[PDB]
Amino acid sequence: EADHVGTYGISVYQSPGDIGQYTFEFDGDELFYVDLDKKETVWMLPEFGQLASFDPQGGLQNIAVVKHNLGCLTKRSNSTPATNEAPQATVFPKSPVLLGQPNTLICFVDNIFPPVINITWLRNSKSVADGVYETSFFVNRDYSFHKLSYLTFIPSDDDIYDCKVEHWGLEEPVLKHWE
Amino acid sequence: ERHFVYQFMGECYFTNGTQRIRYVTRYIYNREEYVRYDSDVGEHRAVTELGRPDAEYWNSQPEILERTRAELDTVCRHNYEGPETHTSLRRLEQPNVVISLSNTLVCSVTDFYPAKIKVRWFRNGQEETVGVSSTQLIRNGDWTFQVLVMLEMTEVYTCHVEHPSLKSPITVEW
Amino acid sequence: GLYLEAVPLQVGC
Ligand SMILES: *[C@@H]1O[C@H](CO)[C@@H](O[C@@H]2O[C@H](CO)[C@@H](O[C@H]3O[C@H](CO)[C@@H](O)[C@H](O[C@H]4O[C@H](CO)[C@@H](O)[C@H](O)[C@@H]4O[C@H]4O[C@H](CO)[C@@H](O)[C@H](O)[C@@H]4O)[C@@H]3O)[C@H](O)[C@H]2NC(C)=O)[C@H](O)[C@H]1NC(C)=O
Repeated sequence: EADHVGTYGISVYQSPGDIGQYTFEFDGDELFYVDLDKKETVWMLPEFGQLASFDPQGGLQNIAVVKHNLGCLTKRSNSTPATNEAPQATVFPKSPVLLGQPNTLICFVDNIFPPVINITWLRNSKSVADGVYETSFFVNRDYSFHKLSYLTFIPSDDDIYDCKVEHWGLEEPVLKHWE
Repeated sequence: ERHFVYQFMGECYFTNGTQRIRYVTRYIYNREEYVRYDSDVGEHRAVTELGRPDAEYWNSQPEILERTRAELDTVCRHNYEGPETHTSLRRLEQPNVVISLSNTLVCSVTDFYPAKIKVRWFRNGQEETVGVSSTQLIRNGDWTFQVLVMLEMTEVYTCHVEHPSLKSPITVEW
Repeated sequence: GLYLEAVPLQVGC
């Protein structure tokens, strides 16, 4: 490849669902995604959105094109559907885990295809909505996706954690355990 | 339960900055790249049969061909020298280096950007390479990386870190 | 500075 890789357009659209995503990537990281509903450029790092700009109209236009093309390619292929994959999750901390020192648990899920997934956290087996953030789907060279979920937490001798991934490629949600 | 996915991407490959650029666009239907522009060829090509209706058609229309070609400058070159040089290429985040004991010393190097880094163990002033095990680069997904470097041994042991965000190396003694 | 993007060709079917 290269010293660097700019991906200056990623348009992903799916049917049914009418699910669109438009991102920019640089060296594997997400610069921004275009909030298609709000027509807004949403930067992964706030500072960046004040150092540079992107007109979200670009994203909307891109998705519109790909939406149309998907129609055409669906017919052109005799409506061949996507083949579901089984994703793979690994859990790890952002930092070395020190009791009573706040940290972030990361769930990385790879081999995501199609890009529809539930990634949610269990804290000793109850759903943990609070302090949870997720990334966009990042592109893989084999045209599957990866996605990360983050849980902020206070480490503790007394707490067990799971990353649970629900995907069509899996019959029932699957738990990835960390302690 | 039939599901369909389409992907379009414009990929810019840069070597020694913009001294060498390769521009590739890709049209993908359900993981099948079926048409591609590649600046190394200078025109669209069917990658598979699904792309046979498009590539030559697009090649016959001079404005399609001139516009796609020029994206090497108007997208790749423009982005790299403009926004990207003030954002991604200027970002420097210094690693945090902590040593702990697993038996083994573990040197955790966290929260740095960019990826280019050298972590070295030292026992009493000498660079050890034997019995040293580094992870791969771990991508946190948030414009930071981490690397954990194990020393199978424990003397004064020093974890030594080199990174573009640093005027001189971090040395952490144990 | 402004990020600019590739534009996909639209297919007629
Ligand atoms: C991932 O995570 C989500 C959240 O837990 C899982 O479940 C889905 O959640 C969606 C949003 O909360 C649910 O959809 C609602 O909205 C849609 C329109 O936006 C609506 O069509 C829908 O519901 C009915 O139909 C769907 C099938 O389309 C059924 O799955 C669903 O149970 C509904 O059933 C009722 O409707 C029948 C019509 O088909 C009717 O005959 C019956 O009376 C029946 O009670 C919802 O209003 C979404 O429904 C829900 N999906 C499922 C499968 O339960 C999601 O499944 C997870 N996905 C994974 C595993 O990847």
